Amino acid sequence: LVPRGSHMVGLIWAQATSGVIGRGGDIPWRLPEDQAHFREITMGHTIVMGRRTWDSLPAKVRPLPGRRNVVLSRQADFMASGAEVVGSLEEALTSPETWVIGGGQVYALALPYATRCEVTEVDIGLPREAGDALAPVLDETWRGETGEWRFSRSGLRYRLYSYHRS
Ligand SMILES: NC(=O)c1ccc[n+]([C@@H]2O[C@H](COP(=O)([O-])OP(=O)(O)OC[C@H]3O[C@@H](n4cnc5c(N)ncnc54)[C@H](OP(=O)(O)O)[C@@H]3O)[C@@H](O)[C@H]2O)c1
Ligand SMILES: CCc1nc(N)nc(N)c1OCCCOc1cc(C)ccc1N1CC(C(=O)O)C1
Repeated sequence: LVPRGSHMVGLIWAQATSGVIGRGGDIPWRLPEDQAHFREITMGHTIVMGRRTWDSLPAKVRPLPGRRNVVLSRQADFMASGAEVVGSLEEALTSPETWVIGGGQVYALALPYATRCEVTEVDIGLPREAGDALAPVLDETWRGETGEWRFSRSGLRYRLYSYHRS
């Protein structure tokens, strides 16, 4: 349960088996089951994203519906129509339950405050290239549940992980 006086922080991402989450301003695969899962978990909560993740959303789609959208930027003139731009996690994490939805920089930034990670891993062979955005590495304080490999309508294997810590 999430008490309303708390500030729970979760991270949610989809990665290739290499840990790649982003390349060239996009995600280098498509998996409908991951889109459905991401929406099931985040719906109704505040979502926090880095400015480059906001940029990666088509203008017509953003802000993402059904969730309070918060974007992190250090640029005083960056504006996100329909959403709030703040300069720090201190300002972004005021809700009782917040999902950090990427990208690579913001996962690393939020990791010290997070107590849950929800991961989709896609069995697509995409080795890491310079400039890629990557999933955060999780130390031994994080305890994980790994699901069995499942198979997408799109013909890719995928599996879910849930990590927690105190
Ligand atoms: N597979 C997934 O689950 C997933 C999820 C989300 C995104 N992605 C992909 O990941 C990539 C984007 O990730 P990324 O690592 O390049 O960028 P990002 O984390 O989305 O955004 C980085 C931006 O966030 C701001 N930022 C970073 N640290 C900050 C801090 N301490 N305080 C205030 N603002 C801060 C900065 O904006 P300013 O430069 O404006 O100051 C920085 O440029 C894209 O390819 C995207 O498609 C994948
Ligand atoms: C779904 C990708 C994803 N997957 C997981 N597991 N974690 C994340 N943080 C995550 O990136 C969330 C931000 C990027 O978003 C999208 C990206 C693409 C290529 C297709 C659909 C969406 N979606 C936002 C729209 C919505 O949510 O309404 C549908």
